[PDB]
Amino acid sequence: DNSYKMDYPEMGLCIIINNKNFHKSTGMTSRSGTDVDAANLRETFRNLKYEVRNKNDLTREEIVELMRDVSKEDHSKRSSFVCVLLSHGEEGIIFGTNGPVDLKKITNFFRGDRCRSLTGKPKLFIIQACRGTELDCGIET
Amino acid sequence: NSYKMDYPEMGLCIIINNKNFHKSTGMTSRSGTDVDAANLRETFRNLKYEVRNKNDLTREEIVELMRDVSKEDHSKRSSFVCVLLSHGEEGIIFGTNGPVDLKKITNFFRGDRCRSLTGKPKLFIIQACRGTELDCGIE
Amino acid sequence: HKIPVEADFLYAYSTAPGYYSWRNSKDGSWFIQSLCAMLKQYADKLEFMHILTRVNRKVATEFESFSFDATFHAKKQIPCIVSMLTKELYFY
Amino acid sequence: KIPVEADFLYAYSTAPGYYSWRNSKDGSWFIQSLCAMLKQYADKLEFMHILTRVNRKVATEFESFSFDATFHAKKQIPCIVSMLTKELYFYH
Amino acid sequence: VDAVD
Amino acid sequence: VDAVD
Repeated sequence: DNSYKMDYPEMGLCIIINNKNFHKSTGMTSRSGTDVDAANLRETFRNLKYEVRNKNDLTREEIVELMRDVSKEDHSKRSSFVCVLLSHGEEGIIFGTNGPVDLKKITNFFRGDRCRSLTGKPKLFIIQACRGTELDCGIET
Repeated sequence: NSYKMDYPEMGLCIIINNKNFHKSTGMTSRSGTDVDAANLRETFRNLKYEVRNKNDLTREEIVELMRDVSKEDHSKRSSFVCVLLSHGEEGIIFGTNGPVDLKKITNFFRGDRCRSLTGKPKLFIIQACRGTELDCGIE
Repeated sequence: HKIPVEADFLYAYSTAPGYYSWRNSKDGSWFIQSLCAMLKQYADKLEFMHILTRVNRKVATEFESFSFDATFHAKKQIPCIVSMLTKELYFY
Repeated sequence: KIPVEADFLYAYSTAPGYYSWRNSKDGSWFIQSLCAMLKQYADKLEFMHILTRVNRKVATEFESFSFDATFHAKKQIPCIVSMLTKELYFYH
Repeated sequence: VDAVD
Repeated sequence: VDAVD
């Protein structure tokens, strides 16, 4: 079998976490432009027949609870799972509105042994976030 | 759209095969790796790469080699391949006498530091641990 | 008949490890702009990895930062596809 | 200009944080699979799809055998990291 | 106009 | 014999 089975009754969920406004105590800037991203993604995955759920400005606690809950849903009749994270970040880390959370903590809920109704199904994480503070100066060619 | 792979040469395939480590490392001999290096040499030979096998290099010899390769003229080559077979940690490969940041190896070939490979595929194949977790699998 | 518990994940990162990722205040992030455009054009035709490779090329070639701060001006970005997938993925 | 990190591909034998497995007689699981898939498919498939077959072969056809229960019956998934901007074919 | 994440 | 790297 060389291609994932994509003809289940449902394509699956597309969870979009759009963090624009951060607690001033974090020092993080407002992410102007992310609402445009979030609406673009909703329309894009809608036309791919995903059940899209947009969540806005979640704390690190709400991110973990959302992911936990979604991973415990019954995905048996779904082909795949998509999660889009739009926020600030560092290497290995995505920011809730009030502080950091390890990406590995989020993706671990969907591990093959921990979300059995997604075992063998593609689990797609799309991450718009910084991964550090290096800048690519590019090369002219 | 696809890379131009009809340059006169497919390019180099560097194979660094580290089997025996200095006792200061506390790291066991990597039985089976000679089979790997010989398999890779034949595989890439059939793909028309110029293969160079090197064996049991220190961390300094790895850095040196990569620097020298990176300063060669790759103008007539379609691509570059480097295969690293050794012990490792996350972000790290081991020379015979100690660890080396993988970023220090790959940086020699950045588009601004190896101009004759700008725009061409640079493939690094890494057989080495990346930590000490074990995957218990799921039925 | 077991599979790795880490199998069948794909992480489509907007940028390389260690780097900033860029966002336009009016049009959105370079990466998401490009991803949505290529899914729209190619999801009925191309495998997902080839779609994401086209996203890489679009981000790498069509975007360059504009900033009043010279430190942040004229910068570039390459996304980073991380696949632990075991099969090809077609959205149709 | 293009990014200086563009046009790299890192084919890792195992996922971030994990051990990678080797057989003392047959070689490492990943290299065995990589050479076999390149032999079978280099004249047929794009490189990312070849590596996806390598992922499936490592994930499904290998499981560790160890006298130490701690290291017995373990699995592995390779990790493809692509900053490539184009498809890569080893054939004409 | 352009900002970092 | 299976071993880790």
